[PDB]
Amino acid sequence: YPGNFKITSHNVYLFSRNIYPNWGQMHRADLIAQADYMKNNDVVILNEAFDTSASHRLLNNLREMYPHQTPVIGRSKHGWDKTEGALEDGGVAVVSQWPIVEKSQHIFQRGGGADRLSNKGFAYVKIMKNGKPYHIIGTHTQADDSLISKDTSRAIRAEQMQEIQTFIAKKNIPKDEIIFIGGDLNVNYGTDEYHDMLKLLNVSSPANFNGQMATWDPTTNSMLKESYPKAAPEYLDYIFVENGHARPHSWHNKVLHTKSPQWSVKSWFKTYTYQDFSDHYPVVGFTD
Repeated sequence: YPGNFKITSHNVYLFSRNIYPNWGQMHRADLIAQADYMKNNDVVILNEAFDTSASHRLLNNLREMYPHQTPVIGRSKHGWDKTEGALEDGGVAVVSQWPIVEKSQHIFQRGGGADRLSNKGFAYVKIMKNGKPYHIIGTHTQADDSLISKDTSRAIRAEQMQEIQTFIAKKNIPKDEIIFIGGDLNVNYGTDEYHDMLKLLNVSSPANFNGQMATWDPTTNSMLKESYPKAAPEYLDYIFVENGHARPHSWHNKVLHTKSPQWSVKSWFKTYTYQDFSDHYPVVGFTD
């Protein structure tokens, strides 16, 4: 204990097809669920599963491997043990090959810019694996927005990180049980804000961490080459172990740069062809 526990987190970039109809959402819901990186996990955390149909499709495709699932947060009170804490849901779901004995959602109380149009938050699950409990918080926090200052987006993320810690404190989870916190934290590795995030979530950097990677990379990602070709690569997606609770000897993160099969979309008269599952790369968290 925790043993050979493995979590993959992927911000899958499934925006509303009503607003962004031509980004391959329905097809990528198949490609992602068929990909090797989605196999052999204990738990999978999804982010940006916003589009109603594509997200339903993806979660459905994932049922074979991961039958125990939460709803996407911020849709309604249905399918949750508890709800606490907008054109759109929060885009976060958690799926498991292991039974879920508790699941609740918490919608963030602060938000800024375009993020105010979505019920962003976090999902909490308690799963049982072979007689042993595992606690997983999946989340997707406030982004930097052109129309809000970086001080403002930093403050909002700091408040949202506190929402997570307040929930964990209130939960009174036994210290001999492990808590994971993962998803797109929207804090770039190795910055002052990264330092502070460690304190606010009460976590440490995974072992032998390689930050030279980028989980959001316009220099390599075919979808970002189109939309943000000039932006600097960032490292934004993490899976952490909480420090006040049980820990493995070794906890690691690895960014997976795997390309998807080629896929194409049309907009007006023109064909656009891509080879990525999402604009973010998936991250795998594992004990050594």
